[PDB]
Amino acid sequence: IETPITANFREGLNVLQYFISTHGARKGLADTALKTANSGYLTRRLVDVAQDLVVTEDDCGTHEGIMMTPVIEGGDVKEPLRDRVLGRVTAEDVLKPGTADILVPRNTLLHEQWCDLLEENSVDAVKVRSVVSCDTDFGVCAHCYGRDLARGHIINKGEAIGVIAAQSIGEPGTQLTMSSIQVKNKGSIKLSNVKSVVNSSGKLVITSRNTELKLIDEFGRTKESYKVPYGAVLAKGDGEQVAGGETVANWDPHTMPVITEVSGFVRFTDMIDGQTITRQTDELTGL
Amino acid sequence: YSYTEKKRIRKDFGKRPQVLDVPYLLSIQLDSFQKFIEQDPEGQYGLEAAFRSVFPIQSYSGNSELQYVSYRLGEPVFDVQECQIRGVTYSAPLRVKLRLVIYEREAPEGTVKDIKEQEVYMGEIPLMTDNGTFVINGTERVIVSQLHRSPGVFFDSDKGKTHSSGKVLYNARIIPYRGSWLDFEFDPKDNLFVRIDRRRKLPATIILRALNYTTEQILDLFFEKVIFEIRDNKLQMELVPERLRGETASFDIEANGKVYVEKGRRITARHIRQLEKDDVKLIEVPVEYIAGKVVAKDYIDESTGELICAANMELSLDLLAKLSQSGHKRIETLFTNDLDHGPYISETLRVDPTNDRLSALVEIYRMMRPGEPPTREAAESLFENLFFSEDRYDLSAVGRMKFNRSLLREEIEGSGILSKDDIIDVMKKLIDIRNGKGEVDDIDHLGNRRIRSVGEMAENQFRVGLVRVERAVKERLSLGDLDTLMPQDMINAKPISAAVKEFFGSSQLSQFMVQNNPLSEITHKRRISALGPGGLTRERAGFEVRDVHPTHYGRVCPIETPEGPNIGLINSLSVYAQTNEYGFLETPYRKVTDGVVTDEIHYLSAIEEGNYVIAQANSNLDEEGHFVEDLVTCRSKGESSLFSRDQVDYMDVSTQQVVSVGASLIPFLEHDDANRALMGANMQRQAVPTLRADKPLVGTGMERAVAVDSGVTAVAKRGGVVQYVDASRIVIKVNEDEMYPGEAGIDIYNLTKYTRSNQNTCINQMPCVSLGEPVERGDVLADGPSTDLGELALGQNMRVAFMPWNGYNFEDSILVSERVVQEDRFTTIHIQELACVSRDTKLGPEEITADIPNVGEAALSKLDESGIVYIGAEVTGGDILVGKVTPKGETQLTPEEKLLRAIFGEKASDVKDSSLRVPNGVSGTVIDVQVFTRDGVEKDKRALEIEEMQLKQAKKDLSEELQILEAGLFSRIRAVLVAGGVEAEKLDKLPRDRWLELGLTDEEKQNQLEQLAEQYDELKHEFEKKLEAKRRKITQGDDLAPGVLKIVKVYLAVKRRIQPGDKMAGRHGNKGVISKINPIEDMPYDENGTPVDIVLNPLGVPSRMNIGQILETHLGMAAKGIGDKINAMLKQQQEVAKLREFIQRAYDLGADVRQKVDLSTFSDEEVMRLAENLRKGMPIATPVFDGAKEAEIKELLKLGDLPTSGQIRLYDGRTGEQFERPVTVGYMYMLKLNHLVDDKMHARSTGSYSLVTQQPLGGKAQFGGQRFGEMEVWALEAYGAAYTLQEMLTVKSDDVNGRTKMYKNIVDGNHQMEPGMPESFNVLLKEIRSLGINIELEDE
Amino acid sequence: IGLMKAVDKFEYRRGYKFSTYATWWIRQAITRSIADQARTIRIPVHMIETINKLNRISRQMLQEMGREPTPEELAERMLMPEDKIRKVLKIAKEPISMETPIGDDEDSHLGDFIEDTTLELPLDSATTESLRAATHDVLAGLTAREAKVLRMR
Amino acid sequence: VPLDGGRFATSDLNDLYRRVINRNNRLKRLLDLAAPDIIVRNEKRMLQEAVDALLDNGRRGRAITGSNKRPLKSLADMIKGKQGRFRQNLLGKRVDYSGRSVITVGYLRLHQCGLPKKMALELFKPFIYGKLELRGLATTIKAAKKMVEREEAVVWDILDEVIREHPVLLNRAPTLHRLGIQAFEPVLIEGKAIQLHPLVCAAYNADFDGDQMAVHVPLTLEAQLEARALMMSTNNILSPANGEPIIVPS
Repeated sequence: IETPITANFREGLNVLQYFISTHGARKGLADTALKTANSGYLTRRLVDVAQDLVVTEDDCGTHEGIMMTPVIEGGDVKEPLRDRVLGRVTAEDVLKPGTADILVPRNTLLHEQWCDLLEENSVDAVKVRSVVSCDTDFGVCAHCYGRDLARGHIINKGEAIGVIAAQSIGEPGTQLTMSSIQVKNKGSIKLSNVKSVVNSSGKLVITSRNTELKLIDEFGRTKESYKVPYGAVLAKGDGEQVAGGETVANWDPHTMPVITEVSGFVRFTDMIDGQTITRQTDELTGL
Repeated sequence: YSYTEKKRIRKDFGKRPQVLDVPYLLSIQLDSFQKFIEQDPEGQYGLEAAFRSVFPIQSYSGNSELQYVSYRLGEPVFDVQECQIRGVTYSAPLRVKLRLVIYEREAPEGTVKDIKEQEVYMGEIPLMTDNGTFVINGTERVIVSQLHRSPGVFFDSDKGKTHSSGKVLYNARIIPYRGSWLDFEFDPKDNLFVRIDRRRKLPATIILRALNYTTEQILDLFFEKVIFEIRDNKLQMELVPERLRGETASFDIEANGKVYVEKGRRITARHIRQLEKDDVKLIEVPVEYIAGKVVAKDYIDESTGELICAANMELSLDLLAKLSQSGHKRIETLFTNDLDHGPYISETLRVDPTNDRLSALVEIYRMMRPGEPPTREAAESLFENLFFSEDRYDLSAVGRMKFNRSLLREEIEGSGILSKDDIIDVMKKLIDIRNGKGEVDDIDHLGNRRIRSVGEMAENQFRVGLVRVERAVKERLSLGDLDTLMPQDMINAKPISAAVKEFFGSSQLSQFMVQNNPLSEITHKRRISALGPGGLTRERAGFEVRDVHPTHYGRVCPIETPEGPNIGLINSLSVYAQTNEYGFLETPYRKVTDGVVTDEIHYLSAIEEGNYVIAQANSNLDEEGHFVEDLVTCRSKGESSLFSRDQVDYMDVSTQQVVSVGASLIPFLEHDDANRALMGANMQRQAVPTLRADKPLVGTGMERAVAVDSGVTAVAKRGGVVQYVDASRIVIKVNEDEMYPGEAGIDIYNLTKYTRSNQNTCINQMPCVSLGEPVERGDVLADGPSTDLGELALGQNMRVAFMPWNGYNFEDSILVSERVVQEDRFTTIHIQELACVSRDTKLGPEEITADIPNVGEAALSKLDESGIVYIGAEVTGGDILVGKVTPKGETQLTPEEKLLRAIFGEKASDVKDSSLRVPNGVSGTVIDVQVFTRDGVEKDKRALEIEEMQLKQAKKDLSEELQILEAGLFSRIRAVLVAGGVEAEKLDKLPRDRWLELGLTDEEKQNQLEQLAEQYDELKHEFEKKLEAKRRKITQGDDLAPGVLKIVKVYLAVKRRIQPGDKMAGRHGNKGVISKINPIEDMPYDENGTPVDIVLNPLGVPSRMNIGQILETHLGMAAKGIGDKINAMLKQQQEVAKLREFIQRAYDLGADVRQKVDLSTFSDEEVMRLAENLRKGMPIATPVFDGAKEAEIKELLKLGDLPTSGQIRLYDGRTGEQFERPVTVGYMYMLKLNHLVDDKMHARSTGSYSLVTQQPLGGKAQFGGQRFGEMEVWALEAYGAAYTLQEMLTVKSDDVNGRTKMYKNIVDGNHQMEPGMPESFNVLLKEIRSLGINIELEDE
Repeated sequence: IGLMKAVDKFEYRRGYKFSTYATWWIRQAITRSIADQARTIRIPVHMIETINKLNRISRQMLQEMGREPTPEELAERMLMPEDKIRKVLKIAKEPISMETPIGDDEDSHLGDFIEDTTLELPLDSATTESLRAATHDVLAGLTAREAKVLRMR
Repeated sequence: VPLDGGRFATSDLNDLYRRVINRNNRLKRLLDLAAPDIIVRNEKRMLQEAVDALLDNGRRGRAITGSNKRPLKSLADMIKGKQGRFRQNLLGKRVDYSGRSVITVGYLRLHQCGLPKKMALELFKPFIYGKLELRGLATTIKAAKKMVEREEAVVWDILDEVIREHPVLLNRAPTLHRLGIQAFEPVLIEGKAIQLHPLVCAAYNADFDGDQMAVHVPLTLEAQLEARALMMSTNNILSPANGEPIIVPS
């Protein structure tokens, strides 16, 4: 509706300001009554899938699983490394950016003291033992599951972890029905899986889809991450250290360009009018 | 001012005047059943309309017919109170006079052969009582109104049904009152389809060929002709200029001598403008403009006789000159556009597999009755019987007015049968919506939904029963005899009575009346439910039918609905909303002409409202000139905006017309959130009536209209003077000008004493007038259960502090004081009923005796000699109420128990105890005993003492009918003999009966004396003709159940006080339970020493956003400081003149408050009765959206010498220390809801188990165990508790041989479970093996 | 089945059409099946004929009187005493169902409320194994040949 | 089974077994009379309908309704669905030694709850009979039934020794996660409402505006040690979903 409710509950609403407010007070009240059925069916379905999953071993002796990484995409840090990795078990012998410092006998419980040891150094990528990669037939082992969260140690044997999983995903289910790339902070510019070409001005332009912007500070970890398309225009280059407050990448949100790596002349060939092309000029410019 | 208002005038804080008073609230129940039951000649309603829609009926062969004459309702054989006692339906018999006319099939029209004309009885219809309920089997029921879709035609569309396109498909739909449905629809190839009764879809031309339309006529109704001419060499067509609007030129068009548009160019609107200004209608057109056209006629050659092209055929170039070679200079084709004139009919005729009428009637038979081979005459009668028969189709002129007003016709009246002009005009209007003109409807609009009340739903159920007459009469006039058959012989009464009996008692809309309030009864009758037969479903309703449409304004309240799965489907009628003659809701509006707001009131429905533009009720008014603002806020076309002063047509009548009756009783509603106003309006209907009624100090003005219109009080029919007041009877002597000139003029009111309601509460009427005071018409003589001098009083109002007290009001808990419990403020009386029925048993009849085997003599100390408890006894749990025994069989002794009888010698006789005992947890007081007895069965000594006590009352309560009658008529008897002559010592001192033998005169005074003798002959014979009719209604045997010998009904009366756990609530959606009952000396007290009654948590106020309870608290303290200054000036005995100054000063405090009350008119006797009712506090009326402002509350706090902040300084009660910050103290009006902890608490160790599954039962009445469902098993598996889970599946529930071992193991002290296989698992194994599937256990 | 009996008994020398005779056999075979079958607790055909006689006469009392007839006054028109009229009215019931929904929502049936009134109570079960052990103690204290005949008698 | 007032109440399967038998005995009557083969075909087509409606009612054609117009409950409807044996009588059950009441706020410690005395006498009833027989205060079990129902002075001193160190389970439905049923040691109060601790209200999602909770007595000796070592209220202060504490003061 075009006008707001300019009154509050201390001055009291109007009659038309009150009839408007009961549009959205029943729209949310009929939502709460009609979505506890949609979440009680999802929790019943999740119990069945994870019915007979019981920790039935101690160490299955398997190799690596999921590599962990921050969730820094789009904007700022939302999960740091101390939130995703605390409680897991390291899969392979991990070391520091200053190399040859093994912290593990290939599998330890990574508790709060080892988390502060990862806080100190510039390490921001670990490989942990996941549960999908567990090699036990008919169950998992206590090392591929990691810490029992409700107690605070390594999990025991015979603990029904599949019912704990379903009741932890289905419990908040009744609660939650409802251009330009600017660098913000002093960090380096590194492009990975890169393909590029030095453009017509003295900058760099990107000519591959699988390249993304990485922001490395003075220590060695990545803090910010941006996506840049094929044929965009970058205002700076690679391998540099540029501070924040600069719209470093730019492209047209309409145009998807076809930019060329090769420096050479271009002639008309194999495009005959009436067969593959048409003749359309811009009568305002002429070019 | 009325006399009921002059005792306690409630101070108004409203500003706007009130132009229309609140109507009779129960008008949708009484005015709807009166149409069903009264007689009407031609404007057909109710029973007379249904008798004409079945009768007259002629026979199968045609030689006889029945004819309807009239009907009449006999009087009911019992009153309303004689039906609530026996448990029978209050109803009246229906007697119908019919006539049988018989013809002869030898004579041509030999009409007069046999005529029999008599009166037939067909069923009993249940009567509606004075307040709108129905006594069905002794319980008061309410039939709820139903908001269903109105019949007629309806156009809609879907958005995203075909996902691979993203197109819009439009559908037309005809809905009758009675008969099949008929949908037209589109599909993503833009063809038109038809499904009847949601069957398979047929192409839509297959019904046009069934209506006998050839392809020449189907093409004419939907398409315009493009005529072609040939002037012997080239082609010319008559061109309309407004045809090429935005279409690409196929060739180069010209004029007579000028070129307009080149090839491949849009013919612009300039060229549409150009062609009329040269005025050229014939254009030379080439041959390539024709290759792709569609011929519109059947074209042949008249020389040979063979066709060149049939109708609806694509023309080609070699067919073109072949038409010119056939001798045609005139060729007509079909105008087809891609944009605005689509070829939807012509592309559907390609998909049609039929070609003629009889081939099309088969294709409806193969869909309607598939599998059965069709014939000619069976296929013809099926299409006629769908929509074109009076007996199997009805549009029901509500649905004919709405059918015509959707096709933009002019007629209102018509017929309930479709025609060819109705079907084709629906297909044309659907095609226009596909072309682009017009738009689709919405179901949720209140002009498309219709209300169907009790007198209509009982009339639809009476036509259903009358169809069963039309079977058995037409199967009797051919079979039965002719010269003997009377109409009473052929007419049955069982199927017609059982169609009405199955509606009042078995329908989804006939439900138990909520009877724990006067408000609960008045809002259950004004209820609008979208459920029921022909309505929605709680599962199958979407988000759209549950919302608040903008047409709900003034017709359906938006904050009166449940908050479960019934949230949008159960609605409530507004205060001023009424009903049309067709059933659509309307609303009053003040007419506004030329700026002057007139005081004539129009009732506008939902469609007619959207044309005009209507101002608000909050708009300021400059003394009958115009409004004070240039841009008055209004609402036009369904949306709000700002409009001028002469642009305004209507205005809202009141400021309450948007809300319901229960939602208009909340003061400061506009300060409450709409979430807490929905919760506060729901809990207000659950408040239990208390011991003493207490008016609210802060009210809304609408309390006096709920109490009088609920019918639970006793208002005065005629004005007069009170003569004799009892606790149970009011006798008022009528004024002389209101006395009709025949009767004695005495109105007598008998009040209902302590009676059970539906919810086992107390109904008790107490008189509120004293001896010898005048009573006007409409004055309140007796308060109801929860009224106070005619004002609705649902709860009590007590001193509330807002602070946290030591965690005892942690999260919605309430801390109550001991002084509230000692004063019995929330003490309620509950009445119960306990039936002990002794039946016929094949081993012998059971008997109601006091001689009960194996029980003490103290257990018999409450029963009488017959075995029934004394009236007045104070019983406790476990005590015997009615002693009853059954005869036993032969017991099978054990080996050990055969020895115990053979040692001490106690034999067990043929008598077994099954006496009715008091249910445990109840401690009551027996107030009534009713004994029913089958006819022929001998009555006991107490069944004779009860019927003798009823018989003395029917002699005494009938005596005072006749004795107070002659209280004013004994003066008529004597003084007429004293008229015309004085015998002042010759008549009076003698005995009274010898007064007609006085001094005798001539012929004149003996003609008077026989009228004095006929007065005695009338008065003697009028008392006996009704005395025996009651003497045979008392000693008569009763209509009991089969096998039942006698029933004893014992009524208890419990008295429940409040308790930690009892749920209390306020009017602003702030519920809670009592957590503690604190002593007086521990409660916080102010500097005067007065402690606080209830301490409420202040953290429930800001997060819930209901600021009504803060403003109601500050106004209740402002309204108590006036009652404390009156109570000071009454105990101190100042004067009646200084009490005249202060009470007048407190009555005019606002700025422009609406009422003006002047104490200069009131006498000193009237002032001292008003000031006695105002010593507890001055009641104050704060209306719904017209309330008191904070400046008017803070000015009222200065008048009572209280702080304007509303916050005083409180001291701690336990340590004596002063609290650091001042605490809000005031008077909130608190209710006691019907969720008591006496009814909720339950426990069970071992009890009864189910029959098939052998698991324990369910519910508190079954002594059942708690359900350990699926979700509680998953929590025991996540913990790891395996032995806790195994015992709840086997020995707590279902293992039969292992749960009797666990019982003895606990008595022996060995906590050890020995489990087995549950009895529910091998009930499952016998069921899969009974399906032919071998399931077994593969053992070790 | 009644039509195939009527074909066997039919004679064309009688001079009547076949539909005059076969209608008696089809109406006999159909009404015999409603009296044998169509009921759970089977009532014999002589009591069905008496029950149907009460339902045609109680409709005649509903015609003249306008009320339901009392069994004391219904007994006059039937030429039967009051005890047999009241006993024919004992058989008036049909079995209801156990799956009939006596709650207005689809959660509760009538079969969930019917109690197994058959087996035993665990107080009555534990007071028997206490009584079986008291007799083993009292009889052990008596003389062995009084205690032998007291276990045998 | 016979009901109270001279009626009977049957299963829907007895009506489905009767038309199987009636249409099967009548087929043996048509194979004896040598009926024509249209009557014998219709009888075999009628026996197929009766056997199919017994096994699965509304599956092959229109469902065979009774005399109420609602369909007869067949054999497959007793296993299949929410109201079948698998979901209503096997995975969840009604349970003895249990009750419910309205909850209100407690002064309690974290491992305690307030149980009413009229409620705890009925839940712990065979535990009292085992000590009124052992202490010589009743000579038989049916004399202890008389003393408990009388509520004599020695009953409330034996109930206080039975309840000591005996944990009890408190359940609030809906049980969305595992902390919706925890164990507490009872403290006997004289009222009708259960008194809960204010710090466990976040786990139950319970406020005192009219809510109810169920009580369950652990019977054997291994169920009284799982309630103390696995489900006690002091054992559960962290959450199993995330590692955050669940006893935050509200």
